[PDB]
Amino acid sequence: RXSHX
Amino acid sequence: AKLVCYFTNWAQYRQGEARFLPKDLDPSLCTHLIYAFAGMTNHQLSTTEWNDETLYQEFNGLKKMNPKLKTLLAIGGWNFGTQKFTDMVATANNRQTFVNSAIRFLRKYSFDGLDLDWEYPGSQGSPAVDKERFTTLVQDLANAFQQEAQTSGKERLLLSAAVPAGQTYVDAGYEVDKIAQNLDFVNLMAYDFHGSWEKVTGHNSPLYKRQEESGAAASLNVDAAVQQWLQKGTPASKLILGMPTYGRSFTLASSSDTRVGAPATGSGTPGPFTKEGGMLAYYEVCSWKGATKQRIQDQKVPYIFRDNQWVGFDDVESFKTKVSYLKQKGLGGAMVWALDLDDFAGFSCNQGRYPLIQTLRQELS
Repeated sequence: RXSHX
Repeated sequence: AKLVCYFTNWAQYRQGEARFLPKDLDPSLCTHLIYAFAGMTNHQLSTTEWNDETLYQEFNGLKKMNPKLKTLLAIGGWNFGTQKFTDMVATANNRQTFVNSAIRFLRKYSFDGLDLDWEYPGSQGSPAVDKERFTTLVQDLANAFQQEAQTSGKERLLLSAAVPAGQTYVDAGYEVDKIAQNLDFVNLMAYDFHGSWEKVTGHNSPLYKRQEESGAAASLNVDAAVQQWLQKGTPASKLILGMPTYGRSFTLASSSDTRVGAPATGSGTPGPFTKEGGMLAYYEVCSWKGATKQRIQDQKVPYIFRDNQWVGFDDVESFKTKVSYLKQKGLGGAMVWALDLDDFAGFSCNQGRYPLIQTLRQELS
């Protein structure tokens, strides 16, 4: 969330 | 040593100087470039952006400037979810469909390998059986890649995976010893340890635990994650330590308490360019004015606050510290998310081009 996730 | 760098195909939509395209990639900066993200349609690898086919060509075209460079295509990510992975790994027929579509896709666009970014087998909706079916998928791919290299005479396609650091995720979906034998390298996501989903501030990527932390909390740090993956069977040379070129933000419950672990009310204000509450690119934090930066002594990483905003991020010093750490443990290299979050064009931090990733390159070398 927000990047890699 | 490897320096694995993630490229993202949606950074091309950022405004002004934050826009990132293949032309903005330094061909000689990293040893491996991974393209995030590809998707899946009817169990077959597929594009996710309208111009991916063109971007793929430019991306792999970087190898004309640096022939030693290796590229991989990553499938998955958070938004992709888990259902398509679960359905695809459910049957041998579906797995074959995927495996054969992956070989064709990678060879067609000139990628040197596949990176698996399922978030995550066994979690986020994925059932327990997916822990072992993920192992089967990895074996199926390794088998197929080995076979294709043999029948075609071409260099064997590489297979890697972006894996979680959190013990809970690792236990629920990864037979580490088994999959490690079949992966060329493991991209350990040694970050996202803390985020605005939590009610108190915490650092995105601390190297060690805070002295006052105990229990499960004491394992939410890089050292614990590395120890975990090594203890469970990952060859040191295959363990690539992830590094974040971004930080995670929080809005404080009170400007009077700006400590690590202080009460938070939710995500920090979205960045002007990244526009995603809860995170900020390094270039959005490196030049904060009227702010206060402090280093977390035990964790060897910094945080910065201003009014009711608090952000834990990584800087040149923490990246240097982490590379010293990975070298001491004899790890295979560093991995980084992501190229477009570092100050790639050197427009914000007054530290030149790619200040963070260049630090990784210089320190590794």
